[PDB]
Amino acid sequence: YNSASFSTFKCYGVSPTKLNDLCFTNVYADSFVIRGDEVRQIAPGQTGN
Amino acid sequence: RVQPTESIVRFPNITNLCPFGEVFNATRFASVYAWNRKRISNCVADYSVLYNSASFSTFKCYGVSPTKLNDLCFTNVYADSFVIRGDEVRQIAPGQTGNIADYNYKLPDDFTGCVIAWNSNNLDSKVGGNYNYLYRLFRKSNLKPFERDISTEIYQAGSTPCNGVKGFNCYFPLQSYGFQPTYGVGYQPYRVVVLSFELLHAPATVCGPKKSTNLVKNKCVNFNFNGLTGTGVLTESNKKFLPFQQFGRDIADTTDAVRDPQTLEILDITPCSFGGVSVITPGTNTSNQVAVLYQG
Amino acid sequence: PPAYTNSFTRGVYYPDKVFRSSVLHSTQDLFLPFFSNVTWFHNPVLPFNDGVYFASTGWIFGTTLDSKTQSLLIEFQFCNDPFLGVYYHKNNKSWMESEFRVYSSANNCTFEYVSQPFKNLREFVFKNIDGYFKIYSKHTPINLVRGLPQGFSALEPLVDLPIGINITRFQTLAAYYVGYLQPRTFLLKYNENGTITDAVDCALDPLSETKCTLKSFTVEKGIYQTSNF
Amino acid sequence: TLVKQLSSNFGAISSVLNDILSRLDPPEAEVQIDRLITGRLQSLQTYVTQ
Ligand SMILES: *[C@@H]1O[C@H](CO)[C@@H](O)[C@H](O)[C@H]1NC(C)=O
Ligand SMILES: *[C@@H]1O[C@H](CO)[C@@H](O)[C@H](O)[C@H]1NC(C)=O
Ligand SMILES: *[C@@H]1O[C@H](CO)[C@@H](O)[C@H](O)[C@H]1NC(C)=O
Ligand SMILES: *[C@@H]1O[C@H](CO)[C@@H](O)[C@H](O)[C@H]1NC(C)=O
Repeated sequence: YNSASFSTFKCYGVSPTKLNDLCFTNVYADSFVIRGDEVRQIAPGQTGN
Repeated sequence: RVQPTESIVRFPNITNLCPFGEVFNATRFASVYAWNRKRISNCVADYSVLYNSASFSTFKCYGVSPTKLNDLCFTNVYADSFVIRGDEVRQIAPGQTGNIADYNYKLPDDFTGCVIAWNSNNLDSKVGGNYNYLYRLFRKSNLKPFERDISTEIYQAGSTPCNGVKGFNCYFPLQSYGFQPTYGVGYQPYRVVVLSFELLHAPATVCGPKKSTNLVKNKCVNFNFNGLTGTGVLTESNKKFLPFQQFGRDIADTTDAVRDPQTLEILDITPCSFGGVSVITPGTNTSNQVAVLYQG
Repeated sequence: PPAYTNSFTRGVYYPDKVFRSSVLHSTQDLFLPFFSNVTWFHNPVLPFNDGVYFASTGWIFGTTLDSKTQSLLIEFQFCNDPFLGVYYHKNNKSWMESEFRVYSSANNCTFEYVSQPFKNLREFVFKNIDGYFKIYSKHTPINLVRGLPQGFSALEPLVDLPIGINITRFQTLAAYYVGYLQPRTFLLKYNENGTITDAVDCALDPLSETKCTLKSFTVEKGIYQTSNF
Repeated sequence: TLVKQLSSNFGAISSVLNDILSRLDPPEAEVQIDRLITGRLQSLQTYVTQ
């Protein structure tokens, strides 16, 4: 959260200020590299190519 | 016990009518971030006359029956007028959490009043959106009951400095409603008003137009002095109040001396004759006549 | 150069609107603790805590005092040395208010009220709770020089003005005494005339808290239990 | 002590029946009426046992 090295650090649906205080079950991570004009496409309620 | 013979009512003589035109449909409404507060005193508060100037779509109260508004006189009523989204009407409730209910105007748990709101179609709707109305979204700490915020500082998230130092994770807490008529009914502007008031905490100020009757003494009847109802004889009071007294209590902590609102006199209160009834008999087999005994 | 003088059982005022006669009722409210040092001055800015007790033989309430926030007087740009001037004219033997430099200007005003135009001792109590500014006073004649008189005298309320704003500092407009109010619970004795003749502390002295527990002004010889530790 | 027991709200709106009767409708009245009744009944039981 305080890395100060990520261009984009956004949490949707939950409060980003309190996440190391909640217990979950499973964490699934997907990572890929996209163009500069495709970052805004990757978002909830967003469409495109 | 002896039953009352009649009933009496005494209310201060006030002819002023409470102005609700600005409270109700008017030319301007305040924002939720800076909620406006108006003082209402020395006038008459009626509810049935509230159904002709503006339409009503939400008529609910918490702590007071909405059908007795003309029965009990009030003291220092507060009206808060502001506009929020249509999907936030449930957020204005005692003890109910919500974004507006946490980071904006909240409501104390012991609230006693009514919450009234109505939908606005185009009065507060613009084609390009209404950016005049701002709603807080970020706050360092939750507001205490009946608190206002006016600071325009940029909210601080993480360790990155904010509050004038624009940078990473620096967000302005105030966002715009952007009301548009093309939007859904759940996002249309809603003009919500909150009616908070106190009862029997001071001399009465705003009362219903039910007129008083002539004072009757020496007979215990149902009396209603400034919203205080009871049963007892009315007799002259030799004991004298100070100029700043209107009620009287005893060791039993019961009202016994009340200043008359009209004649500015003092009347002592005492309940009707009370006691117990007992009967004696010499025996059913011997005879049938009985005797009756009273106690007090 | 402030001076410190011990209080002597002063500052009792009627807590509510109710009339009680010959009762030993107890209540909790913002009162003045007994035997507390009070600053003695003979025009400094004095911070306004939860309560203030003024008693002397013109008041200014505000926060910034620079016409930026409304300030009680009894948006004004106060001067560096704000004061009132009464001039004894030579043409006629009278005292006129020739000099007036209290403030500079008043742009925005919210509530304004003017009352009727207007050796001894004056007591004043100021407190702001729930947006109400209540003033308690009693003009008690005395003939002393130094040392507040021993005894008791109630303070009847004067008037309530609904304003409800921030008050943190206040400045007066010559010997006066300032004391600070604290949350305390006393036992207010009443008489046949419904006046507070006497009162007793409940946190000062273990004997006093014993009286508080027993709800009487006479304590019989013996052992008693008061509270828990 | 029995007499002083009256002024307790027992968790209801107020300790006086007259205020409750006028301010609230019959459907919501009982919520405070039973709360008062239980406390007063308990006080009477304590007094009679003593
Ligand atoms: C009050 O405080 C002053 C110094 O701050 C001290 O000289 C004086 O003795 C105190 N009074 C009491 C109650 O002892
Ligand atoms: C005084 O009132 C006017 C009119 O409402 C307003 O424009 C002005 O900003 C106020 N003064 C200050 C210092 O805010
Ligand atoms: C009053 O002002 C002080 C500073 O002048 C501030 O700390 C306090 O929060 C303010 N309180 C209210 C109720 O405005
Ligand atoms: C109570 O008031 C009466 C009426 O003036 C007065 O005669 C009497 O002396 C008072 N009682 C006192 C002062 O103890």
